[PDB]
Amino acid sequence: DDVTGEKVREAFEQFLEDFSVQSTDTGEVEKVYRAQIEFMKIYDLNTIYIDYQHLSMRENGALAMAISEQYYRFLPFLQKGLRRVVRKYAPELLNTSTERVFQISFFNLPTVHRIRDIRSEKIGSLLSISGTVTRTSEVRPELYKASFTCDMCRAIVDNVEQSFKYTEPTFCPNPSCENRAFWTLNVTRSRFLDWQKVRIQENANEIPTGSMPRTLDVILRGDSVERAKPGDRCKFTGVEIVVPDVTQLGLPGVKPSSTLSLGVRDLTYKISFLACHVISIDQEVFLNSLSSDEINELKEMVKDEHIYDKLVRSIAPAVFGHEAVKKGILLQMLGGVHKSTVEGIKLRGDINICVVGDPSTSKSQFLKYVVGFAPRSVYTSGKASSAAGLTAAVVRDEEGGDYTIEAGALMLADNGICCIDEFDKMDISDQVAIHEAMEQQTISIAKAGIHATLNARTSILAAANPVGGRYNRKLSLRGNLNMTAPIMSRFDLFFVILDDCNEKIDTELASHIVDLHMKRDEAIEPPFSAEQLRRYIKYARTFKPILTKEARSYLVEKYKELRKDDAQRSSYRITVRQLESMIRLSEAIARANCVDEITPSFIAEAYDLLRQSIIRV
Amino acid sequence: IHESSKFIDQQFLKLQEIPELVPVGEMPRNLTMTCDRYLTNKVIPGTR
Amino acid sequence: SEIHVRISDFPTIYSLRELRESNLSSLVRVTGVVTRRTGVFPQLKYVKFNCLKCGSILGPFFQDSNEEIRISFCTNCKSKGPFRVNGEKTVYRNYQ
Ligand SMILES: Nc1ncnc2c1ncn2[C@@H]1O[C@H](COP(=O)(O)OP(=O)(O)O)[C@@H](O)[C@H]1O
Ligand SMILES: [Mg+2]
Ligand SMILES: [Zn+2]
Ligand SMILES: [Zn+2]
Repeated sequence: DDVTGEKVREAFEQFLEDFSVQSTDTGEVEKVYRAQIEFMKIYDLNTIYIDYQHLSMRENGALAMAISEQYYRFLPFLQKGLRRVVRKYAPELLNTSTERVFQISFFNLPTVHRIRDIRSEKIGSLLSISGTVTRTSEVRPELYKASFTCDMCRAIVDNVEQSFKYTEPTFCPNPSCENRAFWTLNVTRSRFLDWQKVRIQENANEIPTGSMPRTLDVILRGDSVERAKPGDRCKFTGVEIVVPDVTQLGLPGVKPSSTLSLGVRDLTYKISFLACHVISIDQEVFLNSLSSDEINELKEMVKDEHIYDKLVRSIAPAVFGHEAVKKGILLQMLGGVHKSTVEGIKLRGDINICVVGDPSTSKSQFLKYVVGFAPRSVYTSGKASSAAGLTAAVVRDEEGGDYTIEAGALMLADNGICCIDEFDKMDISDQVAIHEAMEQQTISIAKAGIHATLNARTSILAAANPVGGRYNRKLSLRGNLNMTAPIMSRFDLFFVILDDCNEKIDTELASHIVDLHMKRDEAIEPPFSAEQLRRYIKYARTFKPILTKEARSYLVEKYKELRKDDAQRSSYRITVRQLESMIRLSEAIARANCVDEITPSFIAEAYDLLRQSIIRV
Repeated sequence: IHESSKFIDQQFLKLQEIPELVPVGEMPRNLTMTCDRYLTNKVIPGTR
Repeated sequence: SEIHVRISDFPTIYSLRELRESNLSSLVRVTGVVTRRTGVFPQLKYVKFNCLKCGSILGPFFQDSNEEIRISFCTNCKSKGPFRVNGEKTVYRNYQ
């Protein structure tokens, strides 16, 4: 036995039992831990949230140091201590109704170490790692406690808990056996733990110069499974564990080995991470999540006389001189109402914008600004991307193994804006591929034994230079683009950006740019910060604007005028797709003004946007 | 003793359901068959 | 030879990702879209192992669907060799 382990276990029990602290100004001195024991008993939960600072304040941090430095050995001792604490206080929830496997998920650790910063000395210790979720596995049952049936002296014996390696009971229900031939498991009596292996990439910001993003495989168990999202930045807290590796046998350098009749085992390992706490880095739900400070900010923000213009000027601070493009990007960010018909048709409810313009017109700047600002957004370039990248892909589970689905760019931008930079240079096959998904919002993979139907409700923001690298004055927009007229028809807004030799605008833009290089910040101050914008967009998204009966007429005559005006030759011909687009923009405008009913002003704004977007030859 | 033995011909054909009468969303289903002696080399592939 | 009972209208409905492990050895009602069929395959239902040491075939033993039972010892003559199956006498069941 180990004296230190038992002593630390009982010290942990005592510290938990006598934990004390003042609770704010109200609640007096509240034993937060002991009271939260019954708080989680109310729902009979399985997690006990051990904030690190609590464990750190006591015993001058010696208990925290012992737990962090040698967590793997202490964890069963802490489990026994927690069971004893439940026995002494609040024993009403111990039974599952065998015994619930309570999870001790630490958090609020001092520092978070990157994937590149993982070290071989700190294995067996507790830390936090931050990375991007790229591949996740199924929720496969994992054998934790097993029931074994002895081939000899046959019977059923449970409570033979499973270790990391297979374990079978040496003692038998009939002791005369003492033989372990074919100890057989059974479904109804064995105990299992939920399991999930999530692959994480190194974050882009922390990538070393001239290096590839190092990856890692993270194990999820208990109630923490199925929490991460592919393409969602998340932090993982737990212990570094080693797992057997059969690949690194031909690598240079000597190898660990054993001798016991050769009695030799080839010993290689690769480092993984077992995680306990993972977090992601109705309008009433969003309102409930909203704090009152913001709720009231929102109230004066909502009751502003001119909220549309102030929202427009608050988007894309870096770019100067483009207002209609800012309006379009704002509408795309807000989105639209996804409506389903009784006959099965799923009406499109997101805005797709193709921005064409002369070189050096902040188009790439718009796309870069949108990403990193719009939640669940992906930025890609035209040439360095493929269909397996834009759409979902198929790749092996592990090297020399079966294949699996790979998260594509479109899905990583599901219910988000995907920014496709340099659309024209991107290959025609991948063009068919992106457009095919855009038509039905669903990307299907039918290769290598997988026929999953993968949906992607993504608004596409496309940028492309005119053919020849310069807009032809004579030719139209369709004549200066390499995509087809149906591709024009699918896309909603065409913001053809042009360059002109106007002295005033040149002087003002030069002043703006040299000031932006001058004042690293405060060069231009948008009325609304990122947080306020994000929240407003989130709140507006929750509302679902409804079309009033009166505005339907105004739509009808506006579409009549739109059909009459052209070809009485323009960039895009007038079709019904346009009338759908008129609503698609109207719902976004209504969401912007935080209104619930469509008014003729909204149709006026949408028709203004569509009449300005169309360009005379 | 191979010089005093006697042998027979055996052939493995494969049968697939006629592609005309196939459910639209499903791959065709095939069947493995054997064959012996005078039935061997009686059908070329592509014969109903 | 046998009859079956098909339960309908179970109260609780769980999605595939929500099965977790508590639903183990439990009746569940889930919905989805069918993707792949594996055809119709005969599966052993009433297997009759034969004992060449006895002289003839043994009795029809019910085959558990969890795993394939084996004749390690012949309870009659203690034969270690013959535990094969005769596809003519064996009664099969559909499987997909
Ligand atoms: N209206 C503008 N406002 C702010 N910056 C601009 C503007 N026009 C050009 N620029 C600047 O000049 C550069 C142009 O880059 P950009 O237009 O995004 O490349 P591309 O034309 O290939 O999309 C950027 O640094 C951008 O900030
Ligand atoms: Mg560009
Ligand atoms: Zn035994
Ligand atoms: Zn026998």
